[PDB]
Amino acid sequence: SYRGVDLEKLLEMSTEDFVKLAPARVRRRFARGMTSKPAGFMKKLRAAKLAAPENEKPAPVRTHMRNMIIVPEMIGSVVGIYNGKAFNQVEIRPEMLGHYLGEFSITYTPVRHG
Amino acid sequence: TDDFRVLQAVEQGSRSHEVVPTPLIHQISGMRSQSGTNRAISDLAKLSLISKMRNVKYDGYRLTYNGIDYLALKTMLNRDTVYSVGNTIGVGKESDIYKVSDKNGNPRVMKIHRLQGANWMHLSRLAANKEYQFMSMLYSKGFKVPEPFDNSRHIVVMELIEGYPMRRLRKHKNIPKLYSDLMCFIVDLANSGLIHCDFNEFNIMIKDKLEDENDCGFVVIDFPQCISIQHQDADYYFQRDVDCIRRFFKKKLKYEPKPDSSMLDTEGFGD
Amino acid sequence: PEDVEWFKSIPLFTKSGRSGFIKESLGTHGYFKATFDGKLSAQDVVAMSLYKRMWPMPSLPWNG
Amino acid sequence: QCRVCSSHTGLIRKYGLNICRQCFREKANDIGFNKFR
Amino acid sequence: EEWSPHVVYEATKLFVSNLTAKESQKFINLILLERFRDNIETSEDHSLNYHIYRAVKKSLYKPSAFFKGFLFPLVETGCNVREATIAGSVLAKVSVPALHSSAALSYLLRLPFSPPTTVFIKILLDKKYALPYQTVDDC
RNA sequence: GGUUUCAAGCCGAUGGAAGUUUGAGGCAAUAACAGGUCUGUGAUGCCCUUAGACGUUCUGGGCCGCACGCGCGCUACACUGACGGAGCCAGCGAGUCUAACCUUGGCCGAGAGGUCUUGGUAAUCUUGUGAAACUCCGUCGUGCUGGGGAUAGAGCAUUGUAAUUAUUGCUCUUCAACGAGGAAUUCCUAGUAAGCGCAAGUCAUCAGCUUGCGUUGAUUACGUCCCUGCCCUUUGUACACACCGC
RNA sequence: GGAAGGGCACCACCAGGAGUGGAGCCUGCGGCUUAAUUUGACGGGGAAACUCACCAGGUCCAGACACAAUAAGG
Repeated sequence: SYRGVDLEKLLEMSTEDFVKLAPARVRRRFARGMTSKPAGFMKKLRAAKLAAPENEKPAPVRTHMRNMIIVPEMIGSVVGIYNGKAFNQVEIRPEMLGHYLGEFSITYTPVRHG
Repeated sequence: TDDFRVLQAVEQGSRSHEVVPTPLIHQISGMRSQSGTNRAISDLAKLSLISKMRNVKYDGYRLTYNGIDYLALKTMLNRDTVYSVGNTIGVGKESDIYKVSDKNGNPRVMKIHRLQGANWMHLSRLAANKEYQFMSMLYSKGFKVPEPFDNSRHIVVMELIEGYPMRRLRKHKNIPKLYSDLMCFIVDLANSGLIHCDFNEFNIMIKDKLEDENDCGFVVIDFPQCISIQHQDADYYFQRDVDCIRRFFKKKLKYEPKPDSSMLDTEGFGD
Repeated sequence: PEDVEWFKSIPLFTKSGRSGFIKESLGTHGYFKATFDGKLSAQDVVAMSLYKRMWPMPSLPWNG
Repeated sequence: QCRVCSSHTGLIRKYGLNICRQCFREKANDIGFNKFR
Repeated sequence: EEWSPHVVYEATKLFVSNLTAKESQKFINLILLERFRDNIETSEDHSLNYHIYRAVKKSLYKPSAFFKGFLFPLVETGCNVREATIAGSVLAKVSVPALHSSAALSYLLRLPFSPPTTVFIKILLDKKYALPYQTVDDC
């Protein structure tokens, strides 16, 4: 549940209704605007979702736009997020809504002292 | 071997006179031609290992702090010591403390001393020798203290010890025995004939072995503050040690003494 | 770049005889950033020398 | 950003005149801020 | 004259690769020449940026437009030596048809003498094209 | 009036706005700077002459990462104090055009903020910048407390295309070390220190960054070369390079 | 010449005042780590883009003139 809402009811929501259920950061992000190129990226994303076999994982789509709000349109896709060097493929969950894509890809090696 | 031997020779070409001219470093080395001596002195000067003092009609060569420690490293190549150099933990007043390692791979501690022309070097040498002999006296009496490896003329190389100061130590379980320890150890100091006036929180270092066997020790580093009991002001020095222990154990460990602490007149029937 | 990295102990000599030592490979194409003696022009050769141990070879009689 | 002689080092970025402190003391005798006290 | 040299470069590519020989003559003579002389004239070291150099390079694709628009009133307005080196490297790098190079040399030999004009004539003599005999007689 | 060959001068006191050269800084001539370039000119010397990116881009991560060391600052360890009210005291600045600067006022919102305008290109409006510290009265009652505010959670707004490793602002909650601090270290003689905030540059948003401004306003010297050094000199001198053991 | 004598200074001492080093945190350097933690000894070096000088990649655009071929049905 994102606001106490069932999952499949969330899935078929538009972007703007998810802004109607969003926190202040997501609302003010979408209220200023969005670039035209992620629309074609979402068309490629849904085409690769249409290239998915039944009862399995979809085609992983590689992504650079780390600042994009995970809208419930993209729940279930296997996405390889680019950390600055490499792509990391994670299945988008309903637990991942409202987040940037940058929150799910570590961009550096850990520092080991002791 | 050979270049280090000739650098040892011009090290031995320092304990002859004052600020050494060019032909003495030519001839004390006793090398073949102008090549080896002049290109070696230029390699010294470009690495700031030597300097030129041109006092009228008189060239001379001024050794700074740089071009000494190699020889000490050579002196420590002789005595099985350090191979790799450099990790800064603590820049003190009369020494600079580094974390180093041997050929064997164990990390050690390199205290270089910087206390020119002869006197900076020589007083660093006297400081290193004096601290090495004081460390020898403490380990010969049996004081728990870091074990010295060597004193490479003015750079003291010793062991590393896994400890952390008492300011970040909340408490232990055996607090009254720790108070009896930090009373009886100053009693042992007065029985040595000395009083370490800076017996503060940052001095006392505790190694921590286990939590069941309780077989641990202590490390006390108060070297330019130890004062013999015969001096003018040792009474309240001893009392400052005792009372800093007591005020720390009242403030931090919340422990008050049930036995009365030792005075100087108590410890006058000691050593 | 590993050519520059793993070979650091071997000293740099310039073809003009100027010594030096590497810092690292500035480029990933092995273009490297080095500290030298002096103000070189772009005309000299930064160089290293590596040595293979050679061994003598047999002999046989020769009857004309 | 230095828009005069590509001299970003020490811009005086105040008021958009944008001269470096080297060339600001070159052109110091053209504006009028001079030595009084 | 308030554009960037990237904008002048792209607009010169657009307005030489599309406009005709007289039209890009007017473009280069009005817009490129005055912005050119104001970039070099109003500067204290009297040099030029790299993208105006690329603009003058791309302006030579129609050679009638280049020589009738750029070079011919510039030397009559005062040509200095950075303009000489930059537009001579322009005049050297792009392959020009021989007739308008010949008309350019016939122009530049007639001018009041200047070492910039000497650099331009030196670049036009680095071509060794099939010159008409009038261009040879002007030499 | 002392002191001084009773000279150029110094010191104590009186009158004086000002009596230590009333105090600070810029200015030359002579004797050192390869000190830092000019995108300079010269059939200059010289590795290539270009598949190199040196030029361009376009994305996403950095420049912030953490056993630790060297250092400066902010905030505290409270009752000469924190909270709740009231009084409401300055000055230096700074402000918009062929743009969105400084904003007064009025309504909405707990606030952040938002709306609607208006004034000022400026000793005019912001502005009397009703700043902070301060003054008074109540709550607290010495209890890591009602001192502290680090850390963390939740949302809400603002600038920015993009706020994620939170730009920042607002609300509630979570309330850590820290009971005047070692070896050692810095600066300083009157509106100076110290405490305080404000303004201007960094400013698309914020300072704990730098500079000027004003409010309140100590203690204690006005002595010294004893430490720290810095010089200035005087000259005992080079053993003018000697012997050796080694 | 390692003689002694003066300045004359709170980057020196005495009379002190505020302090730092003690706690937490901001910020600069070193070290470690990395793919890069760009680079100097405040660099007007305040800071997601730029500034960026560093990485993971993806790319344009090179190279003049001469000269042998190739031609407007290409």
